Amino acid sequence: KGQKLFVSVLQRLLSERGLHVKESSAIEFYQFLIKVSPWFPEEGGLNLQDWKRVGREMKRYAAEHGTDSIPKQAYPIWLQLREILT
Amino acid sequence: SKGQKLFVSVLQRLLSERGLHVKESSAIEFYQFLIKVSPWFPEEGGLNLQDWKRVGREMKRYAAEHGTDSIPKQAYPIWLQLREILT
Repeated sequence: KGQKLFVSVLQRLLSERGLHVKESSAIEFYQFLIKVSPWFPEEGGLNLQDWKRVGREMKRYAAEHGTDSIPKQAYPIWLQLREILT
Repeated sequence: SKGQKLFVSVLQRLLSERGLHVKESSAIEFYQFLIKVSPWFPEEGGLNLQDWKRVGREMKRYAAEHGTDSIPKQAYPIWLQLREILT
């Protein structure tokens, strides 16, 4: 779980910068997030170290699985959150 | 302490931006208090005004049942600052 919490946080952080995502797009981002990085809800936080780790683990997932089944919004959201955390 | 480091990181960031700073260990105590009073929150709850208003009601139900003592001093102040942010 933590889906509701994380989504509520994401949408706040993004709308603060004028970007808006569908509720269902944010949910699918999060479902994707915890698949690639299952430790994240349990052990991770919104901090640059963890978020860069999430990103390495995604760009590994892209090499080992191809663009197929990677949501089109995942990388752009990951990237926006990286900038917010910089 | 599961879901902790995440919630704690959101809390510190949100307060930071309003010029408020809270020690990590005070924020950790706040969180452990929160899930004790509202164990639904990590699974079912969002950082939104309705869920958060439910949390304060439930903190006050805890204060009624077990008295003011043994409630962290930072708990109502943090709760209140985040209530405002959610408006």
